[PDB]
Amino acid sequence: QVQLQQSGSEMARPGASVKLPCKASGDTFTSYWMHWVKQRHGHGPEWIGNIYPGSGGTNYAEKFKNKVTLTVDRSSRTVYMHLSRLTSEDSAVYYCTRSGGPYFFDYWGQGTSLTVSSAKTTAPSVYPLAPVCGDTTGSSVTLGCLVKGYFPEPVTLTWNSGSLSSGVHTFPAVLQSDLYTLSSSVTVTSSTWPSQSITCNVAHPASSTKVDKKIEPR
Amino acid sequence: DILMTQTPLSLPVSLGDQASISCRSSQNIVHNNGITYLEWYLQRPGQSPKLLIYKVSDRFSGVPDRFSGSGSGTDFTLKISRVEAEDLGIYYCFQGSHIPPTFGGGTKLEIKRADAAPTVSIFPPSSEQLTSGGASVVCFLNNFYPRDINVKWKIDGSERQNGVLNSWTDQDSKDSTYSMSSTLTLTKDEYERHNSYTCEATHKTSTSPIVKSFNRNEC
Ligand SMILES: [Cl-]
Repeated sequence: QVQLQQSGSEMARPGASVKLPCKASGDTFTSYWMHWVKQRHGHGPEWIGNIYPGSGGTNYAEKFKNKVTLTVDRSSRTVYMHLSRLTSEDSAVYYCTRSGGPYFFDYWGQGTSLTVSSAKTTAPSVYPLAPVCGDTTGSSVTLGCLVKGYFPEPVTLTWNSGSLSSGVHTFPAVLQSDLYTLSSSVTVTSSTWPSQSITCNVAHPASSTKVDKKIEPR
Repeated sequence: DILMTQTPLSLPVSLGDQASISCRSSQNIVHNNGITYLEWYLQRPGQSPKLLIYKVSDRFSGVPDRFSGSGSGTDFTLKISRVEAEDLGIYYCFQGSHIPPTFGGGTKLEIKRADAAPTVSIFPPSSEQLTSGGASVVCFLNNFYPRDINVKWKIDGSERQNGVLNSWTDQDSKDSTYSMSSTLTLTKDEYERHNSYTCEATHKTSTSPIVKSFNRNEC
């Protein structure tokens, strides 16, 4: 039951550099190769290189030979990937995974979403979406949450702090006019709302903002 | 570098039917130790890839036996018998016999299910956004199939095409449906200059669109 711990996301400026961590707990970490893989959207992932924590040693794909450096901290069981001279083409998700035995990559970190941009960070506006005022009650009711005008991605939206997860649809953010906008809908029986509380929680790490919006009848 | 060519790009398959995904390597991928490190991964949007098949035909722990890998030389095949709802996502072949290890371009498996009409809900601007000076009208078209769907916005009976932002969710892993969110953004003044707002969903499940509307000054 090994677990690779990676930071969810990160933003960096062009020309700058970043150092992404991956903590290999559970055990070993010494007798297993650790790999870093890149993935843009849903394209086939791309191997960056690997490092053997046990006796040190690294291998890099030619493409990332001059741009990446892998290091390790044995005392914290953590591997790092240093990416330099960052450009918009480095914007993607970076996974750490391990190889060893008859198969490669049996365990993966959640992946770190990196955004390389010079644009400024903008916290989002979060608007509660209650049904049309006075609409006829049905056996079920659909509520919404609109998160508008933020940068960069991502935001983490939950309902009732994660407690309400079924009947939920959180739509992929869309970029328009340099700012992102996303929405989420949650459907519950009309005996659940407005009788019980339903709140939209939006976290935006880039700006360290955490906003909650209760949904009540108009 | 070994080029892994995977086909098809998209694979629509009926629940219960068999899915067949192909992958060809640009060269021999048998490691010197005699082992062919050809693997198949399955990734759901927003999640890390999961290993399904390794060493060409070995099933990783916990993988249903309806998943089967085969092949040799430069041609490999992943077959999924009796496709189930939870099999959705993008499949990638992978070779780890030669450095650098390389992945195929991926095959997105779409689950075919019975037609389902969307459940449409329209939402007027929240009072908080109005205070801000803007006005977004939201329309949710939930749990429908197939994915092809159209939304048209109308203001006082007249079509409005500018200021619209559409976003589709990824196919549902449980009921195999899709959902779509459409948002019409206006200025508060523009919003207050009209009263009737409408989103009409046109989907193959019906000759006529599903219409949802409201009057701004009504409750
Ligand atoms: Cl105006």
